[PDB]
Amino acid sequence: SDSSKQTEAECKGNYITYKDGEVDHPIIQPRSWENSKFDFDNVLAAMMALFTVSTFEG
Amino acid sequence: ITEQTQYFFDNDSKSFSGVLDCGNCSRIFHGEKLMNTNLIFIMVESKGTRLLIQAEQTSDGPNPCDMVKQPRYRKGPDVCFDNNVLEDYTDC
Amino acid sequence: TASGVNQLVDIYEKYQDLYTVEPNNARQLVEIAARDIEKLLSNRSKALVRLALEAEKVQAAHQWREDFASNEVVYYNAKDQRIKPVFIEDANFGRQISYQHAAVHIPTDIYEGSTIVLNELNWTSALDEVFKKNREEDPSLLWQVFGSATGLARYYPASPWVKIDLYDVRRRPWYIQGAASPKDMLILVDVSGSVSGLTLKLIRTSVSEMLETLSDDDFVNVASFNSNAQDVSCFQHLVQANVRNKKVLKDAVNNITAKGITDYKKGFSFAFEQLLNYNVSRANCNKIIMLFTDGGEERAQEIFNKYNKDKKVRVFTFSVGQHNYDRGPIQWMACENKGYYYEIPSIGAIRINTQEYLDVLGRPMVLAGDKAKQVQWTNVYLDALELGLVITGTLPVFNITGQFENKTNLKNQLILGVMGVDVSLEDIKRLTPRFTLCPNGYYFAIDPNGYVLLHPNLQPKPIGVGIPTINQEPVTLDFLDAELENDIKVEIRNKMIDGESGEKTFRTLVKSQDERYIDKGNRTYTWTPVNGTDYSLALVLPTYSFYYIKAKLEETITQARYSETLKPDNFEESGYTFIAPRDYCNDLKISDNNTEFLLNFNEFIDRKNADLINRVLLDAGFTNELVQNYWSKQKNIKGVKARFVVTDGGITRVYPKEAGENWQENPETYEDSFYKRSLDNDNYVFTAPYFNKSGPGAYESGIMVSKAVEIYIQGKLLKPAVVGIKIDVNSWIENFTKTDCVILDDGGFLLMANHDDYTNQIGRFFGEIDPSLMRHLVNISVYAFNKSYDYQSVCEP
Ligand SMILES: *[C@@H]1O[C@H](CO)[C@@H](O)[C@H](O)[C@H]1NC(C)=O
Ligand SMILES: *[C@@H]1O[C@H](CO)[C@@H](O)[C@H](O)[C@H]1NC(C)=O
Ligand SMILES: *[C@@H]1O[C@H](CO)[C@@H](O)[C@H](O)[C@H]1NC(C)=O
Ligand SMILES: *[C@@H]1O[C@H](CO)[C@@H](O)[C@H](O)[C@H]1NC(C)=O
Ligand SMILES: *[C@@H]1O[C@H](CO)[C@@H](O)[C@H](O)[C@H]1NC(C)=O
Ligand SMILES: *[C@@H]1O[C@H](CO)[C@@H](O)[C@H](O)[C@H]1NC(C)=O
Ligand SMILES: *[C@@H]1O[C@H](CO)[C@@H](O)[C@H](O)[C@H]1NC(C)=O
Ligand SMILES: *[C@@H]1O[C@H](CO)[C@@H](O)[C@H](O)[C@H]1NC(C)=O
Ligand SMILES: *[C@@H]1O[C@H](CO)[C@@H](O)[C@H](O)[C@H]1NC(C)=O
Repeated sequence: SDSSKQTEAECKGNYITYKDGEVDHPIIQPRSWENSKFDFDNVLAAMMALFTVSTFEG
Repeated sequence: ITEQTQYFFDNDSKSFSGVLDCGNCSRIFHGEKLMNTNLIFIMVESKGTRLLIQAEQTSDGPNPCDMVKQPRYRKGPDVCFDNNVLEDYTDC
Repeated sequence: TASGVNQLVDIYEKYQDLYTVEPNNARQLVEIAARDIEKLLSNRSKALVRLALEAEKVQAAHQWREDFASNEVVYYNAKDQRIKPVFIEDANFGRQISYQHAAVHIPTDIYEGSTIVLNELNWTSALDEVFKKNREEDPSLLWQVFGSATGLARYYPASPWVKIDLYDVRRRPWYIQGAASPKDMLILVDVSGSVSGLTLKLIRTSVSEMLETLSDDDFVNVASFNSNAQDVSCFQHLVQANVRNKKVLKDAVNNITAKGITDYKKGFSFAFEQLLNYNVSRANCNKIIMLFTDGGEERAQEIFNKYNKDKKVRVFTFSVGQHNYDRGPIQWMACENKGYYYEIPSIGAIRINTQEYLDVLGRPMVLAGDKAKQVQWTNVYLDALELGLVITGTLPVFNITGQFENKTNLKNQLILGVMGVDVSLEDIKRLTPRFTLCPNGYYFAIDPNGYVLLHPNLQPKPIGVGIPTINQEPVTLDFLDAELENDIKVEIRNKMIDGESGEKTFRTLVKSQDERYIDKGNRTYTWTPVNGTDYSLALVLPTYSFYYIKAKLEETITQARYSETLKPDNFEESGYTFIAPRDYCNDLKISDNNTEFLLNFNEFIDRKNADLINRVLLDAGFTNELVQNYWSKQKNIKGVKARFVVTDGGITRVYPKEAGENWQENPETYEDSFYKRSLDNDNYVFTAPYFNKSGPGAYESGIMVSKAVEIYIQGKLLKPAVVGIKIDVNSWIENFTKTDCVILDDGGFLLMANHDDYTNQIGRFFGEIDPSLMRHLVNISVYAFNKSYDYQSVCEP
C-alpha cells in the first residue's frame, strides 16, 4: 500500500499518507501487501485475468 | 511581530508654544511641564487628519533583504570536523 | 501628604537595627553565578559522558540476533512485549512519571517489530541501568534521551507521549547538533521546463523541509538554473539560515515556476562561484551543494574539474518525482564528489530522505577518534514534552564493533545516534537569585551567536516571523532585539561574544514593563565568560542598587507580631495586603489566587531560605506600622480614593480594603510596571489607566501616582519601597475646572481634557484625538519616539 517498501517483510505497520497531495493534513493508514486484483499466480488465475483483457475492461 | 512605540520627554525646557497649520486655519498651543512631576500641560484651541497610534500594531519585521548586507557580529564554532582522508566514497 | 514618602523614610530610619546593608559588588555576584552555572553544565556533561561510554560499550557486543519471536524484548512503548507501568503524579516534570524504566517512542511510520528496530530495543535495554544511576546520583535532571539513528527515542523518565504523531528524533534540533558539524548549504533548485507539474510541488516541499532541517548556526542559499542561474530570493549569498531568513527562502521557493531549458553546467558554475564568496562572513567549513532535479543527461565533468578539483565541496543530488529520465549522470555526479545520491518518489518519502545527508556529513567526525565527543549545548527551544524552555546538551555515540581487531572494513563510519540531556531555563534561573537586586536589575547570558539565554524579556512562546496569513523552531531572541538597541549596547554584545570580561557604565533608555513608557537611567553592565562552555553571563545594576537591606532577627517575639501582622482578618484595620509568590522554602507555590497563598504562608509561619522570609516579615511589619500610625488616622481624604504602598519582598498594602477589588497590579513587586518605573525616575510618576478594558477602571479606580522612598541609612542611596495613591477622577476634575485645556503625560495619555467628551474617554492614548497637535509637537524637540520591535506577540489574523 505504501509505495516506498518493495517487499512484504518491510511492508507492515502504519504509514503516513497525505490527502490529495497537500503536504499539510496527514492521514495515518496501515500498510497492506495486497496483490493485484487479477494476478498470474496460477494458470487458472491467469486465464481469468487474461479474459478481462480480452473484454477491453480493466 | 508587533511594532511597539513609546514617547518620552526630550528637552529639559519647560515652556513651549507655536501655531498649528492643519489647513486654511490657525491654532494656538502653549506647553508647560509640571516641575518635579512627570506631566505636561497644553492648551489647544477648539476644533476648527491622520491618527497617531501608540498601540502596537501587527507588522512585518525589518526587511531581511537589507539586514544581511551588514549582519550582526557572530563568532561561530571552531571545530567542524570535516575533510578526513580516511573516508569511504563507495556510497551513492 | 497622602502617601507620606518622608514618613516612611523616617519610619525606616528610626529602626536602624535589623539592617545590614551588604553591597552587591556587581563582580563577585557575576563571578559566582557564572561558576554555579558552569558547575551545572559540567554536571550534565559528566552525565552525558558516562551515558555515551556505557551505550558504546554495550553496543560493542550485540551479536545481531534475527529471530525475536522467541525471547521477546520487553519495553514500554510510550504510544499506548509491552510493559504495564505504574505512574506517579510527579510535579517536577508536570506529568506522569515512572522512574522504573525508560519509555520508547517509535515514530508512527516505522514498523514496531522490524528486525532492525527490535535489535535496537534489545541492546538499548541495558541503558536504563545507567539512566537510573545518573538520575539517582543527583536529582533535578529532566530527561536523558538516546536519539538512536533509526527513529527510536529512549527517554528515561517514562511518561505517556503528549492528533497525528509526526515526531522524529532524527530531525529534532538537538539531534542534528551532534549528528554533523555546521554546513554551508546551497540548494540548486532545478526550475526547468521538465519539472512542471507534480515534480515542482515535490521540489518545493522537499526544499522547505530541508531548510527546516538546518540549525541556526549554519549558512544556506537557494539558487535555481533554467538556462540561467538566478536566485529565487533577494539575498545573493549565504544568509545564516536564521529563523527569519528561512522564512524568506521558503516563500521564494514556494513562488517559483517551471520554464526554459535545463543547463547543469551554468548552474553548477554559478553554485561553485557562490561558495567562494569568502568575504561574507561564511561559516568556512562543510561546503555542500544539494542539487534538486528530475533527471539529467549531461554530467558537468568540465565544471567539476575546473572547480572542486580537490573534492573540497560535497554534492548531494535528489532525483525527485516519478519519471523515466536518465539518472546515471546524477548518480555519477554524487559519486565522484564526496556526496551521496537519493530519490524522492513522492510525498511521504521527503521526511525520511531530506534528513539523511547528516549521516554522510558525520563520516569525518566518526573517523576522528575522540576529538568529536564534545558536549554541544543547543539554543533555547520549547520542549517536545511540554516542559517549558530547555537547552539540550548533546554527545554523539559512535559505532565500535570490531574495535581492537583492526578490521577497519565495516560500516563503522556512521554514528549510532546523538543522545542528549535537558536543562530547563527555570533551573538556571534559580542559580541567579534576582531577589537580592532591585526590580530593575537582572541577569542575562547569550549564545556565541548572540541569542539570549535566561533573559527577563524572553517569554515562553514561539518567536514570530512575518505577518500571519489567512487560512517547532527554536525560541531565538537576539540580544539587541530583547531590549532597546543603541550604539553602546552593540559594543557590549560584541565584547561578550568574544569572551572579554569587563565592566561598562552609561545612560540608556529602558522599555518599561507595560510597553507604554520609556525612561532615562544609568545601567552599569557587567559580563564574564563561563569557562566551562561558550557563554557570557551578564548583569545589569542601576547606580542606586549597589546596596541592599537584609534582615537579621533572633528574638522570635517581633517575628510573631510580624507573622500575624498580615492576617486576612486584620484587613479592616490594617488595609488589604498582598504577598509576592516567592520561594519561601517548600511552601506551596501559587498560580492565580493570592488569597490561598497568603493563607498557606500564614500556616507555614505558624509552623515555623531564611533571609528572604525574614525580609518579607520585616517589610510587613514596617508597612503595618506606617498604615496604622498614619493611614489609619487621615482615612478617606477628600480626593484620595485609595492609598497603596509597595515594598520589596512582596509586601503590597492597600488601605481602604475596597480598592483591592479594583487593584489590577500583579502581586509580585518585581513585575509591577509602576514600581520599576517609579524607581527609575526621581519624581512623582502618573500612570494613565488603560482604555476600553473589559474590566472596570478609569472612573472607579482613579489615576495612579507613585514616588520611590529614597533613603540614606549611612550615606548610601536606597529605594526599597514605593508609596502611591489613586486620585479620584471627579475631585480633580473639579479642581481643574475651577481653574481647550489638556493635562498630559509622557506617552500622550489623556489624564483630562477640559471638554467633557475627551475626559469621558480618559486614559486613551492622546493621538487618536488631536493627531495634528502631536504631529507638530514631535517636530519641536519634544515627544521623541523609539519604534522598537516585539518578536513575541499574538495576532488574530
Ligand atoms: C573564568 O576564567 C578564569 C578562570 O581561569 C577566571 O578569570 C574567571 O574567574 C573564571 N570564571 C568562571 C566563572 O569560570
Ligand atoms: C553537581 O553534581 C554534584 C554531585 O552530585 C553535586 O554535589 C553538586 O551540587 C552539583 N552542582 C549543581 C550546581 O547542581
Ligand atoms: C539481547 O537479547 C537477549 C535475548 O532476549 C538478551 O539475553 C540480552 O540481554 C539482550 N541484550 C542486552 C544488552 O540486554
Ligand atoms: C512571484 O515571483 C514573480 C517573479 O517575477 C513575481 O512577479 C511575483 O510578484 C511573485 N509573487 C509573490 C506573491 O511573491
Ligand atoms: C568579495 O568577493 C567578491 C567575489 O570575489 C568580490 O566581487 C567583491 O568585490 C569582494 N568584496 C570585498 C569587500 O572584498
Ligand atoms: C555498528 O557497526 C557494525 C559493523 O559491522 C554493524 O554490523 C552494526 O549494524 C552497527 N550498529 C547498528 C546499530 O546497526
Ligand atoms: C471598545 O472596543 C470594542 C471592540 O469590539 C468596540 O466595539 C467598542 O466600540 C469600543 N468602545 C470604546 C469606548 O472604545
Ligand atoms: C516635521 O519635521 C520635518 C523634518 O525636519 C520637516 O520636513 C517637516 O516640514 C516638519 N513638519 C511636518 C508637519 O512634518
Ligand atoms: C530613540 O530616539 C531618540 C530620539 O529620537 C534617539 O536619540 C535614540 O537614538 C533612539 N534610540 C533607539 C534605540 O531607537
